[PDB]
Amino acid sequence: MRECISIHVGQAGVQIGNACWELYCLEHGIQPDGQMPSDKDDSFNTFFSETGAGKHVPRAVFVDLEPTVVDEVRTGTYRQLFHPEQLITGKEDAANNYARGHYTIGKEIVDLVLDRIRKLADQCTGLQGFLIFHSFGGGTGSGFASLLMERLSVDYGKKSKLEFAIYPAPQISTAVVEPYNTILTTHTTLEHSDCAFMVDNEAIYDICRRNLDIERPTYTNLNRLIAQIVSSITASLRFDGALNVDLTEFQTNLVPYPRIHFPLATYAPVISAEKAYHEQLSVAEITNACFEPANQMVKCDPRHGKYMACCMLYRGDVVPKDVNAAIATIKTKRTIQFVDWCPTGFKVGINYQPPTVVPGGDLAKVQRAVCMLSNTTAIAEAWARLDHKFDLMYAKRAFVHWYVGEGMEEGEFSEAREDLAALEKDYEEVGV
Amino acid sequence: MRECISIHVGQAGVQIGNACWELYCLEHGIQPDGQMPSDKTIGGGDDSFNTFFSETGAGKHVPRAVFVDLEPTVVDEVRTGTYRQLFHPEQLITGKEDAANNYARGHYTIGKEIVDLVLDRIRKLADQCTGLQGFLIFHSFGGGTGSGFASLLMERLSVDYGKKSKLEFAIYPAPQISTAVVEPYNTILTTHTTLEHSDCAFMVDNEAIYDICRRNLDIERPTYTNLNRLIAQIVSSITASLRFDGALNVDLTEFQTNLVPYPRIHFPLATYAPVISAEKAYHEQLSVAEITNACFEPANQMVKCDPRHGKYMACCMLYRGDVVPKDVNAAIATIKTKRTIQFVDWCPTGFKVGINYQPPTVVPGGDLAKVQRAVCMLSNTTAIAEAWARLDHKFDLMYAKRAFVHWYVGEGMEEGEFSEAREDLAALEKDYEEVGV
Amino acid sequence: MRECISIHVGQAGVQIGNACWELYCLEHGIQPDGQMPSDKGDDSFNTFFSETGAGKHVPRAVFVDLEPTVVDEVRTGTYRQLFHPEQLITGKEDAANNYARGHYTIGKEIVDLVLDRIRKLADQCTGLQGFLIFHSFGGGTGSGFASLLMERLSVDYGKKSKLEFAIYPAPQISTAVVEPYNTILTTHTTLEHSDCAFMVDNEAIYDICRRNLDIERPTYTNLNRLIAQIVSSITASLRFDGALNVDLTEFQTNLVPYPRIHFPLATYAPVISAEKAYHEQLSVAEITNACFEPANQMVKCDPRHGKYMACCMLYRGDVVPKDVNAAIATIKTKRTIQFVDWCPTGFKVGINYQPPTVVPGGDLAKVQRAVCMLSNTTAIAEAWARLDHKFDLMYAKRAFVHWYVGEGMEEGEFSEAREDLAALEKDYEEVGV
Amino acid sequence: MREIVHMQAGQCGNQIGAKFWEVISDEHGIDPTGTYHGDSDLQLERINVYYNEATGGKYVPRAVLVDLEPGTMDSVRSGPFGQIFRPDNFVFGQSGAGNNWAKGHYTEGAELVDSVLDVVRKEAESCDCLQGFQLTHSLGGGTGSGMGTLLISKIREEYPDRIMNTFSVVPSPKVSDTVVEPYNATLSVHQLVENTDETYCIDNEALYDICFRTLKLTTPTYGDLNHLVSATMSGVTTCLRFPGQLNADLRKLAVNMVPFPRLHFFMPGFAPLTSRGSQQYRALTVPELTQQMFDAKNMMAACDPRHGRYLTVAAIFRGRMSMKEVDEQMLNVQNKNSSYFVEWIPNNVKTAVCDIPPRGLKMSATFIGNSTAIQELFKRISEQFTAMFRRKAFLHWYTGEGMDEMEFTEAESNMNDLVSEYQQYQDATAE
Amino acid sequence: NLMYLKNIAKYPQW
Amino acid sequence: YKDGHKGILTRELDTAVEKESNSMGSYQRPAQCGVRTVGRKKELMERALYA
Ligand SMILES: Nc1nc2c(ncn2[C@@H]2O[C@H](COP(=O)(O)OP(=O)(O)OP(=O)(O)O)[C@@H](O)[C@H]2O)c(=O)[nH]1
Ligand SMILES: Nc1nc2c(ncn2[C@@H]2O[C@H](COP(=O)(O)OP(=O)(O)OP(=O)(O)O)[C@@H](O)[C@H]2O)c(=O)[nH]1
Ligand SMILES: Nc1nc2c(ncn2[C@@H]2O[C@H](COP(=O)(O)OP(=O)(O)OP(=O)(O)O)[C@@H](O)[C@H]2O)c(=O)[nH]1
Ligand SMILES: Nc1nc2c(ncn2[C@@H]2O[C@H](COP(=O)(O)OP(=O)(O)O)[C@@H](O)[C@H]2O)c(=O)[nH]1
Ligand SMILES: [Mg+2]
Ligand SMILES: [Mg+2]
Ligand SMILES: [Mg+2]
Repeated sequence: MRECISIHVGQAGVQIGNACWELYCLEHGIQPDGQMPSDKDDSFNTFFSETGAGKHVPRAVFVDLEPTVVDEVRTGTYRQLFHPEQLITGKEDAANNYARGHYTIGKEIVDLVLDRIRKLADQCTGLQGFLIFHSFGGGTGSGFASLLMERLSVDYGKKSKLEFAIYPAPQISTAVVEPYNTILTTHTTLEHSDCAFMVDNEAIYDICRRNLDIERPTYTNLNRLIAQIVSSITASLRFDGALNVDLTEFQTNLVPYPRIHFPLATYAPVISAEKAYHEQLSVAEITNACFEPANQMVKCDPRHGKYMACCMLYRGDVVPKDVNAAIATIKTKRTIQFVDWCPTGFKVGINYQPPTVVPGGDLAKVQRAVCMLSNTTAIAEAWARLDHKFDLMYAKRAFVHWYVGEGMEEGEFSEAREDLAALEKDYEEVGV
Repeated sequence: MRECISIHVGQAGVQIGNACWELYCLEHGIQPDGQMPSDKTIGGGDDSFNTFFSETGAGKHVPRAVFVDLEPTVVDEVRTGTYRQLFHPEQLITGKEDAANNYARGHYTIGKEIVDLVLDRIRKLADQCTGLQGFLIFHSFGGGTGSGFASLLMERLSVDYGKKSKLEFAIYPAPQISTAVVEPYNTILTTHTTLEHSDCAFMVDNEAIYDICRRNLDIERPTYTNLNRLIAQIVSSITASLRFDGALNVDLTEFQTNLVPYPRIHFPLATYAPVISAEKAYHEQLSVAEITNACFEPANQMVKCDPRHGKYMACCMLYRGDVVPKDVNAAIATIKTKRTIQFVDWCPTGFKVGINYQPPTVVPGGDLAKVQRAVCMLSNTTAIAEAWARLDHKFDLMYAKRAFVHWYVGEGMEEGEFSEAREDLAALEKDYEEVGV
Repeated sequence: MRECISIHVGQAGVQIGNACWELYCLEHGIQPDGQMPSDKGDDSFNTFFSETGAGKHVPRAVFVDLEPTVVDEVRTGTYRQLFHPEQLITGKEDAANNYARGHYTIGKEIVDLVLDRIRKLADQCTGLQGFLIFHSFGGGTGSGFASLLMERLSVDYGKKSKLEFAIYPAPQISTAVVEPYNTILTTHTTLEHSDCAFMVDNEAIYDICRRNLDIERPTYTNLNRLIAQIVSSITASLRFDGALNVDLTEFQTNLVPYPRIHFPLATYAPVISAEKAYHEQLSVAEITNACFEPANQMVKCDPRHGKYMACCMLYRGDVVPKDVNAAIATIKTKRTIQFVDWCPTGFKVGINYQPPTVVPGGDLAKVQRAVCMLSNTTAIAEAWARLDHKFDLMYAKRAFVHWYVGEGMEEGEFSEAREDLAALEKDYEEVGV
Repeated sequence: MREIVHMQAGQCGNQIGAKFWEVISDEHGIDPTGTYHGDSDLQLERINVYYNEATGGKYVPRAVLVDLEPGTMDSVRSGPFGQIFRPDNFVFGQSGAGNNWAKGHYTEGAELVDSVLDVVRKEAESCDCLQGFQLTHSLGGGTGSGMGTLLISKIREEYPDRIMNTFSVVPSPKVSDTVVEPYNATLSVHQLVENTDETYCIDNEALYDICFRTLKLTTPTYGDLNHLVSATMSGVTTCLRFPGQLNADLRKLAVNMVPFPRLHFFMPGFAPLTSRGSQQYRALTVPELTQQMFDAKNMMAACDPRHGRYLTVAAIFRGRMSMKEVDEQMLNVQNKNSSYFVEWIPNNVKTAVCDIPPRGLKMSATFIGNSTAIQELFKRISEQFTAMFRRKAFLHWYTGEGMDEMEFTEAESNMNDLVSEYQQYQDATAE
Repeated sequence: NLMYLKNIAKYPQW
Repeated sequence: YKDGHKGILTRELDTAVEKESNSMGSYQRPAQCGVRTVGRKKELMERALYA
């Protein structure tokens, strides 16, 4: 009954969707053609809808403005799983341009996208949330997801609009107008989003290089680990457990003030199958593994900021006794700084379902797992980094004629800079 | 005993007859030679075919079709086709020359001597029947035999048979797609002379069935065979209640009295759901709510006029398959909650619901998927006034310069017939406006 | 009662008046003969018309200029019998884009006769609300003669509210070279005698008609139609009944802080294409947001660089005061709509029941709701700054001054106008700080 | 389903495109007779970007071969992959441009241009979503430098939205080449500034240096030069042609590489590049590919990039590689050569990854560079222009076939403004 | 022609 | 040699062309082991008593 609908927008979103729907099919025992294998349940209802003959189509919309990636999804092994209309593709992309993805090309696609969202939400009784997977890098991400969230905020009401973002690195960059796209998206999704889980490709590279022992990793590994994150988020909506934390009140237990919906993330039974079973992974061990600056999803040191609230989602044979024995030992550390106005700053949810290993991946089939989500003040450094880069280019009119000529008032950049400056002041007056 | 006579006239009517008699044969198990197959023993006699066929005593099921056209090509193709044994030889009425896209040539000339033959054939097919319910007359508004001869035949049938339900299935001209330049003249004249004789006139646009087959069927190049098969599905969903059991059966007379408010607003809009292909029917649930919500979608109509520019007056749902009146009423409640679907103020209960138990039958070699439930939407909207206005605008432009009038005048139509038809459709538009307000 | 005199001076004023009186007749349905349609308690036309005898409503307007042919389309057109022939005042030689020519010369021979016709209209006026003076700041008879009429009416009629509809010179899309001279020469002599001046340029209306109307060839005609819709949304409450009715005597005291800051900015919403209106029923909160967007402004001046002083909301149609309250609350909670500190409460709403009237053959569509926001923002100092900078680098090497000197204006009035507008800039800076 | 239409103009353009349609037919499995002798479905997945479907299994290149002479057109028709072109888009004159910009632009080059636009209009309206236009020509020639720029102007007037890239061969710094070389180069680049979206400057002596030193070929050969240029274009358009981890089409490259509109003069590169006898001796790792890419002696426009700063760098990698190594390699080169990049734009590197290498190679990588070092090219061209403009030499031909001193000075001042803005953006600091 | 070159140049120098 | 030199870019003008992209090479059919962790007689008795 607790359905949840996913919008994978952008090439990054489509690839992460291809990873996470593989993970969801593995978790719920769904073959790639959409069938259960014989019989030997309702946990598939949050992500799949049973047709009537035995076929389970997903509650996903894969939209991208350029071809070949939706086409590669259509050609790949998950071909008969997806409905043909929910794989929306365009002709010409935005080509790393917020103006192109928001004002010119995205206008003739958003109508069909909203029609598909209307059909999927009408085929839902008790919809919980919208999981929007996009990249802040630019194009079909930064701009078209902004337009989609604006239209969703106009159409729907208090429905949850959780986003997953591929927020850029301090050093690693595969684009030049990336700070422009990020600063123009964090202006317009800041009044339209509910929880923004930002991950950083450089940090995932360090995680899979140091912990998973892969010196030659790729986007497949990155998207599979992000898939593990989002599966740990949505496991409470589908699997029963000791304490269930759903999306409608995760926001209530996480974000204190409305424009601070920027938590980090951490998955930390992240060890390869070679090391794996020599170790004795316990609740306390994975808790101090999560409370580690080197294990975070974003290249920002949490030791430079305070923790406002945290939410741990445990999975497997985990018990509340060592859960709240571990969080007390966490609270009695000098390094883990907490803000003064939140004495009780932990919310945990224990789920009985063990994680599902991917046969072809790199995680070990562990008995227990934990997903930390912390609303820290260390993301203000990342905001300051993008604001410095934006000022450094925008001081001398770099790369602005593309946006202006494809149709955008020049004051939009100034308004976005004002909004991010106000966000920095919000984080500063929270931290003090 | 439940009996209905199909009169196909014009090339469009004959080809639609080709596409629907194959569907009737598939539904009633008649293999194309006109005989029931062997090893067909069953209790009850399987006597559901009397609405379309008539058993002869030797196992041969001759149909009740009045295939007629003025030019021998398409009718002779039917005569030499696979249903050559099936159709009676004195039923494919053919002429020497066509009316040549001319209402006057179809209504006052060479059209008017096969009238007695076709009326004698309708008379024989009528007193063969015992419980005759309606005449389904299939033609096109493009012109020629489909307009002039159809109009004159309906004029003769009105004074020959009385208050029998003469249902019309007409190919209305598309707003942009066209085949003839005298289509406005022919359509104005035939609508003026059949406004007082028809009972319900189901018009369909070729362009509308074109983009339905382009979008929903997901095939790039359909043609008239596919369009006529879809129209055949429409007629089968209309007439299934006279031959199959149902929880709520709606025959033609109950249908007409629950559809038309006044005896000039008798131009309903047809819609079918689902019209989906197999590769997407394997994915979609296709429940009652989905098939009802697909009917009110403006681009899913069969006449190129969106119903958002108007008001619903009376709707008729004809479901087929494993559908329940509870789910039907839930769908009706959802439709009445929908803001863009607005009903007229003088009709609170503007819905006529009818369920038939028999699921729709798919044609082998067709493109429609094997679905277990379906719905036929038959609405009465005042949004057809736009189509009437476009046709009137084209007629005014063509009659301002008196182009093509000499053909009609020479073939025999009086010049004042154009003025009378113009005033009649102006009155019809005024009636639509005063009903809508 | 509650009569109002319209004075259209210059070619732009005459064409705006043509569109305006067409809209007025279609609102108060009156045939071009001036009769009534045989009667389908209604004296609602009495604000702008006068019943003379047996159904001969003549407009309370003066079409005055110095150059012919342009009142002659009115004299020879479809509205040839509506206007009283003495109101249609023409001349023989044009002022020809010269403020000194229109002020200290040939405009002197027409001011007495146009003042006589103004007096004859005001004698029939039993409770005159004020004058609506329609012109352009481009130059000539719309500049000099309008300024002279403003001076003479301020001398004669006392306070007698004198709302001044003006076509401000558009920033880039422009057609005259002596506009930086003529506009500042008008403002220097109109600043003390006018009470509230609606300036609306041409380039912003061109952008509005390009974007919202979805059309590629609008001419001056539907520009004047939009200006007619603006003036109808202004003076609709004096002729139609509504929940809140605002006259031409409170608009000044609600948007004029000091007796120099009287230059508000008029916006309209929802301006919509006739071919595209059925898609969505446009809501009150949305159309207030559309007024407050920095793209629907009818002057090319983005208000995001100037704090608002006060606003008049002018809801018209199917508007509900709860929708008004919610819309103004959302606008106040928005951050890019920053108001000035000394004016914490900064609105005045007026709700009228009569919906706007669509003109057949026009570009707009029938809407059940509309609103005409007018804000007296501080952003217009940038338009004054660019006007003064044009005037400075044009008057640097004494360009085109000899024409004005030969016409009669000496050298000192240019410097006086420049220093007066510089004092106006200093007043805006002192208010904004 | 984006479409690129190719527009070989001039002898140089025709000879280069004859090798271009060889490389992107052997990368798609298309034989000279026009059928599909391929194995993977990835070759037929996106073959419509360059090939119109013909009757049967035939595929016809979407290219308009334009020349004012029949000689090189007959050579293209007689050579390999010469029977693959349609025998309708063979538009050719009967007089010749005589290596004259005036004869190409205001003479019979403007007479055949009506038929050229007719053919281009037909081959562009026979599409569904045109990406744009690809013009191959030489700046120091006739109809390539003249009528080619006229064709650019007409197409930019007709379709001012789609991409239009010009792989222009720039005249050499040394030797002499043509005698009206810098007049033609001047009058071509003056129309290249305000009409094209991106221009790839290719230098024959840079190609000679690469062929003699890296490939160690005793005979340099125009066929080898055109093969290098063709491989560069294939590496440019491989993101449209084949899928990958991180796609970046021509418009994305233009967005990420063109900061200001009159700064679209690029310096191309393609550096899987070794001598033929040492190919099996050398590894093909990502850092070594990056090392060969970021080299001044591998550059293909002369104009030594150490003599200035890079505005932007674009790198398109065709192979089955790791994004971690690619990102750390660009981070490493940016941190090492920090003084050779503009500080006011951080992270001056655009990354594209297409996981289909060309046939034979296992990992290729191509290089595009927008830098201030290209200002030396226009400085030299303006130097010879003013040197033979102060003496009034070889201007009588231009005045005879129509055009004269004032637009000569317009072109010269246009390059002076271009050089000055390149120098300004080289020497501009942050704060 | 040098004075015309310096007259029509957007960024004149030397 | 006017057409060019064979090789020059790659020596092996052979071996056809590779057919596998990254997503189709990685996101394959997930194979599961059938190593019988439960027991044949326990399985059979479970299904029999369940039925
Ligand atoms: N984690 C992860 N990030 C990806 C992946 N693919 C692309 N990205 C990110 O996406 C950014 C590039 O922008 P895109 O997301 O591809 O742009 P887009 O959303 O496709 O829109 P366009 O630019 O118009 O094509 C890079 O900075 C990457 O960090 C992926 O598979 N996994
Ligand atoms: N939907 C559909 N329409 C058809 C079909 N065949 C013909 N038409 C319509 O018929 C019109 C052409 O005029 P016809 O109906 O053939 O004329 P006619 O009835 O044969 O009479 P004559 O003109 O004398 O031959 C076209 O505009 C079509 O819309 C068909 O198979 N399906
Ligand atoms: N909105 C609008 N503005 C107009 C119209 N006609 C002229 N204008 C404006 O008027 C300016 C030119 O000044 P005019 O009003 O025509 O001059 P004038 O009042 O007739 O006086 P003279 O210049 O001496 O003829 C132009 O810059 C236009 O912007 C019109 O029909 N509508
Ligand atoms: N790279 C390359 N350059 C060439 C080729 N053919 C000619 N060129 C160059 O083009 C210049 C002459 O251009 P030209 O062919 O006369 O142009 P056209 O008159 O338009 O045909 C010479 O300086 C050559 O260096 C070729 O096959 N490859
Ligand atoms: Mg992309
Ligand atoms: Mg026929
Ligand atoms: Mg005038």
